[PDB]
Amino acid sequence: EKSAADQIVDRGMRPKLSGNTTRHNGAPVPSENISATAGPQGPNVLNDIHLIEKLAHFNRENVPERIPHAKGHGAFGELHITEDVSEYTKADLFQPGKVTPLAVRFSTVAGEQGSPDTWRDVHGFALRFYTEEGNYDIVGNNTPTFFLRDGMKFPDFIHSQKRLNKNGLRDADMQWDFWTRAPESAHQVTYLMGDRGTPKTSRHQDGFGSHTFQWINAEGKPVWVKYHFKTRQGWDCFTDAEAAKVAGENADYQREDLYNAIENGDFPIWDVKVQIMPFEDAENYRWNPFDLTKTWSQKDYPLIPVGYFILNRNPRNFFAQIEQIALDPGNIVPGVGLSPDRMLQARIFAYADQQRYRIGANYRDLPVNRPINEVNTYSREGSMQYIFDAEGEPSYSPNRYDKGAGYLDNGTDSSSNHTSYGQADDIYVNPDPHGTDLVRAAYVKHQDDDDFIQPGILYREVLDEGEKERLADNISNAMQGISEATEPRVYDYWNNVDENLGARVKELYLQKKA
Amino acid sequence: EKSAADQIVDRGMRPKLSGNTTRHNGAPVPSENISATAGPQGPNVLNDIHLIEKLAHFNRENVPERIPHAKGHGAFGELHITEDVSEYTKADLFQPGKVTPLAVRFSTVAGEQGSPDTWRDVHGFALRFYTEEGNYDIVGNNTPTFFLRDGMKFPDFIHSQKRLNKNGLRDADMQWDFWTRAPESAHQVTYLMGDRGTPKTSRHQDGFGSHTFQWINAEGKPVWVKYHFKTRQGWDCFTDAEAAKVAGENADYQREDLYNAIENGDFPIWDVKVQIMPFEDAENYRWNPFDLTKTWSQKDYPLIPVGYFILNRNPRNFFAQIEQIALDPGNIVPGVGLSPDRMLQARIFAYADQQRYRIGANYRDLPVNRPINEVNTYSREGSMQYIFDAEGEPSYSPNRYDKGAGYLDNGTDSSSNHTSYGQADDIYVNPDPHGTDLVRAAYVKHQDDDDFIQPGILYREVLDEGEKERLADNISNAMQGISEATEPRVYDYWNNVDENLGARVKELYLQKKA
Amino acid sequence: SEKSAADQIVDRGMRPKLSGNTTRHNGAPVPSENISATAGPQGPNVLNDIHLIEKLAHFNRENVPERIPHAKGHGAFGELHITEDVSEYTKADLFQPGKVTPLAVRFSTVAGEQGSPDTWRDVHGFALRFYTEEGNYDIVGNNTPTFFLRDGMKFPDFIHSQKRLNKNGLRDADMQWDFWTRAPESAHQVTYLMGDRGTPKTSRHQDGFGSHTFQWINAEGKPVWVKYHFKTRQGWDCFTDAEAAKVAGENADYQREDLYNAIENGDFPIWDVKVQIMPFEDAENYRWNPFDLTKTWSQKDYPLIPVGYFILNRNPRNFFAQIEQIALDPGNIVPGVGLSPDRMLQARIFAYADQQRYRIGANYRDLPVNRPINEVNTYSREGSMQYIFDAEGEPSYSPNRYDKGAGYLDNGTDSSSNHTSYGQADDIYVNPDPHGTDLVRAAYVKHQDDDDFIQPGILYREVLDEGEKERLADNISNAMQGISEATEPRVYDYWNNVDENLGARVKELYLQKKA
Ligand SMILES: NC(=O)C1=CN([C@@H]2O[C@H](COP(=O)(O)OP(=O)(O)OC[C@H]3O[C@@H](n4cnc5c(N)ncnc54)[C@H](OP(=O)(O)O)[C@@H]3O)[C@@H](O)[C@H]2O)C=CC1
Ligand SMILES: NC(=O)C1=CN([C@@H]2O[C@H](COP(=O)(O)OP(=O)(O)OC[C@H]3O[C@@H](n4cnc5c(N)ncnc54)[C@H](OP(=O)(O)O)[C@@H]3O)[C@@H](O)[C@H]2O)C=CC1
Ligand SMILES: NC(=O)C1=CN([C@@H]2O[C@H](COP(=O)(O)OP(=O)(O)OC[C@H]3O[C@@H](n4cnc5c(N)ncnc54)[C@H](OP(=O)(O)O)[C@@H]3O)[C@@H](O)[C@H]2O)C=CC1
Ligand code: HEM
Ligand code: HEM
Ligand code: HEM
Ligand SMILES: [Cl-]
Ligand SMILES: [Cl-]
Repeated sequence: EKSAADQIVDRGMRPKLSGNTTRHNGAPVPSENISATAGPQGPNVLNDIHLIEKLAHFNRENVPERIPHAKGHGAFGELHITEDVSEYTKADLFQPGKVTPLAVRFSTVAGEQGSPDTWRDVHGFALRFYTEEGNYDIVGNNTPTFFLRDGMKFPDFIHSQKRLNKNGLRDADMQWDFWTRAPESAHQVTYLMGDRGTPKTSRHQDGFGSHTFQWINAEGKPVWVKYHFKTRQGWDCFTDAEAAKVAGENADYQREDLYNAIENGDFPIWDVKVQIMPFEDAENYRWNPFDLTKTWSQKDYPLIPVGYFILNRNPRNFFAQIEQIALDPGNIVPGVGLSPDRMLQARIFAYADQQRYRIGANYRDLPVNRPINEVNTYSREGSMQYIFDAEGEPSYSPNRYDKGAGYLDNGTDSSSNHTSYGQADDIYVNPDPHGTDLVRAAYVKHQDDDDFIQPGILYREVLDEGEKERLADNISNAMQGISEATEPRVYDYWNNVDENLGARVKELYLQKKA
Repeated sequence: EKSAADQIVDRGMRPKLSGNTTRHNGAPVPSENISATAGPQGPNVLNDIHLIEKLAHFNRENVPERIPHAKGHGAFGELHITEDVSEYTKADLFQPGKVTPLAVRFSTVAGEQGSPDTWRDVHGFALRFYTEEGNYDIVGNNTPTFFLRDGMKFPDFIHSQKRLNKNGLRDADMQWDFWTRAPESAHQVTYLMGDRGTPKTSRHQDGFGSHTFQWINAEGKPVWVKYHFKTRQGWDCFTDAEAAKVAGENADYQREDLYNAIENGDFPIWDVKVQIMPFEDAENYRWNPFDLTKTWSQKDYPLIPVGYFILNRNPRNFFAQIEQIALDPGNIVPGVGLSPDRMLQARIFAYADQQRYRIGANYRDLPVNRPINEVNTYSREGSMQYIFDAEGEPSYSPNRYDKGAGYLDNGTDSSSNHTSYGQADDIYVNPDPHGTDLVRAAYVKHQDDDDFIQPGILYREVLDEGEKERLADNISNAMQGISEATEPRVYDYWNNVDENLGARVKELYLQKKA
Repeated sequence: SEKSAADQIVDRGMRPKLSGNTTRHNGAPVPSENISATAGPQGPNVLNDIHLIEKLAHFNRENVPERIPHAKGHGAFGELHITEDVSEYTKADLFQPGKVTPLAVRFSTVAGEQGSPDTWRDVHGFALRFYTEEGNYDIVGNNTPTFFLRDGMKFPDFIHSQKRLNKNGLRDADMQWDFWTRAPESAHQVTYLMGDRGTPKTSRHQDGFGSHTFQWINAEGKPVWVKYHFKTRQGWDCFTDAEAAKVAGENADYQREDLYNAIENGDFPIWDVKVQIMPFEDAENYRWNPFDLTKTWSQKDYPLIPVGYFILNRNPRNFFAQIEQIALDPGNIVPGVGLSPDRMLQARIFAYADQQRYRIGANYRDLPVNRPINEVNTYSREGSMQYIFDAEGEPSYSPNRYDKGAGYLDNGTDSSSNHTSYGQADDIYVNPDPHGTDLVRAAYVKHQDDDDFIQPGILYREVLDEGEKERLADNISNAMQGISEATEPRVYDYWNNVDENLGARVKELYLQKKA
């Protein structure tokens, strides 16, 4: 409470009503209890209008769930800026003193809508900031990295984490068959199989933008950034056995936790920080700075504070404001840009594409998805158009009226006669493409770029002995059910991360198997 | 290793393919691994055609799940008739020696896709018989009764069993607030709260049609019937604690069990039996024979054997044949009719209505939904029309061609000139309607009709002391979370079933409270 | 009437002829198609007349979103026959010597909706599918060698300006000309459109063109740039503005009916397939930007080279199922064919399948008319109305330990990590110099004679005969009726910039008719 988000979360909400019910045309309902028949023991009549309306709308309550990240929950709150980063970005929401309303949705990845919150899985950490220059979404995860570096492979990964086509069962052999044949997965798989694969709540986990993004300042100068959201509640994790116990006791443990916390005034807080890499330092970093499977060392690029955000408002209506929210990494704003991360670039297409289907063509007009400023667009019509332009405004640009065109355009013509605008920094200021042809090529290879060195460093230099052993324990548990064919491939995969981890994984797996 | 269902389940299946993949136009795919960029570090190009197609179709994999009964699984098999019931029904599939292909889907009711199979719940038990006179579906449950006697109340019950609007949580206070204020629920709630609320598998439970239906013989003579599907595997139930434990360990426990049992050759079997009430017996029965909340005593109307069915074929593709199956109690055939059960009459509208939305206008044309005989219909067009009529056939009747009209019609005119056909026995031969006006009325009151006698009979005359105790223990567990306002309502509700059950419920409830 | 190579395709999905009585969609017999069930003869209609509700509910769902644009159209099926040897230029299977390939075609107008006249003045779509052994190859062309714009960003602006005002649902001359004069790149196509060819009499009496520059690649990987021309053996034959408007009223489906009748009568329409072929190394030196859709290649510089012909010899069996639901897409390319740096073309490669996913459904590729003759081997799955599914238990992901496979550049067993590179994506196109290394918003590379007006001026001054030149001015001044006073001088200047004599005659005729 009480709360900069109130202007957003109150949108679309009816006043409280009493007395009797009405049909959807507003006329009084005679009964919610008894349907009309032709004689007490006679047949139901076709023209019990309320009955049919009630049943027919009930029949249409469900919509396609997200793929992936179907199971989730969220809240609203406030972003507060506490440091001055104007030398790096001109983005309005990050300027000194700014307070911006936010929405957040937390989620798992693989499971469907009814599935337990505490299955071992990556957790989504997706933020919307309702800024004065548009909705800026940072659609992140509770991990600084991810399983892949090319969006072409994303549907393969997600099918491998979901259900077999023949019987609708999730499958260990399929999961490890994919992971070990796509060894770029090694970094994120090591993270996933550790303690953090099973955080207790949504409040007790960090969030990350994961990808490298770009910040552009008022002079048009760019820097590369990575977002970190550090939990003030601290990381707190279940064991593998505890996470499964909780799954059976309360499939909605984390959903209920976050709701309860906010209701109790126990508002969770994250500190907003960035790693900042100078534009010209990208090519010489020991790892490729645009490879999603590579984190930037915090020794090389320490966390730099920006502000914090707080979750202080539960949704008014879960379906309307959480299920229907359309969080999209393509929702960037002036002062923020993308990068040559191929995963990120695929995502920039993919989210709005699914949302057009899952919600509908006009999903942007729903209360939770509208920005605080008016949208000035030539888009029109489409299913369920609630909002429409002022009477008689033009439908095309360039036109002879006032509605306007792009800020690069003159508003009066098509920019013919060989007009050029130059570098598209609003997308991003690009580094060298390293070629002039359309190609299918590897990422530029940096000195320490391979699939295994980073999880190896995590194991050897970061984890304590308890974490190392639990990791081997979790892995060997997650291997139960794989085929004889897959066993040696998995042994080798873990040996590539680290030989001691590999040995312990194999030892524990064989102990546990019959 | 063959099944009568082989003809059905092979419909729509591709041959095994190898080599390289193709785009959906059939052109070869260059890579499933790397996307095309403008330079190795350049931006992703818009025209990686395969990339966009792969992502866009991935984005559209999900469809609305069923409401209710979202979480389910199934198989295919054979119905075998071993008795002669031709005196009672002319239905082709029920004639002596008939062997009919079948499909079945089992499910829970309240939870979404991915919710655990072993949540306490009713379990769906929905059969399709691919008969020579059309698909006959018996969309039943693992209970002989149900929670309500009027379809007007059905969406209220289902919302109460799903999630609160504000926070997406299922809620004990909500569930009990509804049940106690709709005391007609008492019979089914007593059944649900016992051992049978947690069957171990889909094989270890009976199925029932629940509703009274009608059978009509070759002479047009009607009798009232109830369907019973008696498991040869026998009832086998988890305790409340065991069912929760399984939910956390394997959310798909029953799905996996049925698949494995069939794959292993352990084909589950049910004996098909009916209760048969003479048409003239209906008005005289001690209970209203059309009240879904009332079972017919098996001492008054014993089970009469018809035959058995066996499940001997797993689906080829789970989504295509199970998620997309459209089971519908309105799928009746000659020899079978409905009844003045208002729940049944609402369902006859409701299923196809949801299926037109959930699947699409042309859902009937999907492989699993087509009958074995050709469909002769004047319906046309609609989204995704795969199947169309012979070239140039007429789109309207009556017409000057050969396509035809209804079997009561002459095929050449509109049946004007005050043509009449008489009683619609294909719907059902109706009993006395007990009035001539459109009304909202009670069911005709029979001698022993109330909301509490039958679950009371179950408790006092059927359950053993161990069943009675676990019942109270289950109920008192399910009460955890109710408000103080709701507490005495729940006490009264159980006292009304049996005062000893009620007192034991309260005792355990207070012990556990906190 | 005997047969077509396309018979395999058009018979897919068709029921046998049925008689006797109707059935519900579960297959059970229908009692009546004439009388519904009531509780007593004068009593209320009962809910459980199952057939009544099913019949009404399916009726209620017959309509689907029409195409935007090109809503009004019709088509046929036929055969492509190769009669020359172009193997030196392309390896595309359907273009090899002696090949006979089944085809579909859809013709259309552009702006009007489904009920609108075939003979409103408009571009006509000329959209072909070839069901080749290496996939469906679609050439989604028009009856003009050029088009109104050179950047896809402007396409929705053009199409809204050709459709209806938001306030009142009326089409509007002022809006059309306000857009065209503010987007002068449109001058070439507007000149073509406002001439005789804006009103061809039938679908049979017009040429077709691919319009865009595409690429051909041969068996050795060498590319050439190409433009497709489909030259009508029936000959161009056009209405005057007045005749076309009269026919629009007399028979809104004049062209749909003509094509159906012609094929039923055995008068199978034929087009000769030809290409212009520009050597890859010629591109930078051509007097016009060879990738700018608003620029044609002179046939004096690049003469038509013959490839073969195609013939339409089969009417659809069912119009909705096979024509309304056809999903023609320029992104349906096959080996031996590539794209080009034409920005309109590149936008289209995204746009069509996107609209088809919506207007038909996620699984539109599986409908009979959209399936290729070869089996599709894909990891795509599920989605609404999935009819076809993979063999039992096949994997849903690659790389996998099974045999389903992966891309032809992949090894089928791993993810191509360890810094694997495949090189130039020639299956998209062998690209020319990009002329920059940054993401930019820039003009096309400017060639010697590139502007918005020289080509229609050439058409007017060097190609059109005196009657065509006069009918052009007359047609233009008719289409101008309704423009605002503010719009008048813009249109005067526009036509002046094409040709000062044309502009003078347009203004003269316009003022005479005003008013
Ligand atoms: N650089 C980054 O953006 C991050 C990297 N990592 C992993 O740590 C390795 C070292 O990175 P670097 O920043 O150079 O070294 P640092 O020592 O500076 O950082 C180590 C990071 O690992 C986190 N961590 C601690 N325990 C676990 C665990 N059980 N599972 C997963 N993460 C844990 C730490 O969180 P805390 O400080 O609270 O203990 C800290 O953020 C990398 O290889 C990467 O795999 C992990 C998080 C962020
Ligand atoms: N009449 C019916 O179609 C059914 C009735 N019932 C319940 O039994 C009561 C008496 O019916 P009536 O047929 O006259 O008496 P019966 O004694 O003839 O039948 C009692 C029925 O209850 C079943 N039953 C046994 N234990 C349980 C339990 N733990 N939970 C639910 N059902 C159980 C029996 O199955 P079994 O033979 O395996 O012991 C049997 O089918 C009714 O009030 C009703 O609640 C239950 C199922 C069917
Ligand atoms: N180059 C091309 O791909 C085409 C160009 N044009 C137009 O012709 C101009 C000259 O091109 P170029 O190839 O150098 O000259 P060419 O003399 O070699 O060909 C001129 C083309 O214009 C066609 N034409 C004739 N009358 C009309 C008319 N009423 N409306 C539209 N087109 C007509 C001709 O068709 P026909 O031989 O049957 O008389 C011929 O194809 C261009 O500026 C362009 O506007 C038109 C069609 C194709
Ligand atoms: C190329 C790789 C990826 C693609 C194509 C992709 C695509 C998608 C799509 C289409 C959705 C559903 C969106 C919706 O329907 O509203 C989704 C959900 C989501 N994705 Fe990804 N994703 C990718 C990788 C990632 C990465 C790397 C992250 C984090 C850094 C991420 C985080 C999320 C989150 C948090 C959600 C749920 C958002 C919400 O809570 O509503 N994804 N993804
Ligand atoms: C008026 C009361 C009821 C109404 C309006 C109703 C409506 C529905 C609807 C609309 C569906 C989804 C169907 C689909 O989308 O394919 C459904 C599912 C189902 N219902 Fe009911 N229902 C009612 C009561 C009952 C009763 C009394 C039974 C058992 C006798 C039952 C058994 C089932 C089963 C088994 C399913 C899932 C079928 C499957 O596995 O696909 N329902 N119900
Ligand atoms: C950037 C420019 C353009 C875009 C974005 C575009 C987009 C579209 C779209 C989305 C459709 C609907 C397709 C469907 O729903 O099946 C369509 C129809 C069509 N377009 Fe375009 N178009 C463009 C320019 C052109 C050009 C230059 C041509 C010809 C060379 C063309 C020829 C056609 C034809 C013939 C149809 C109808 C196809 C049929 O008969 O089904 N369009 N266009
Ligand atoms: Cl609908
Ligand atoms: Cl869509």
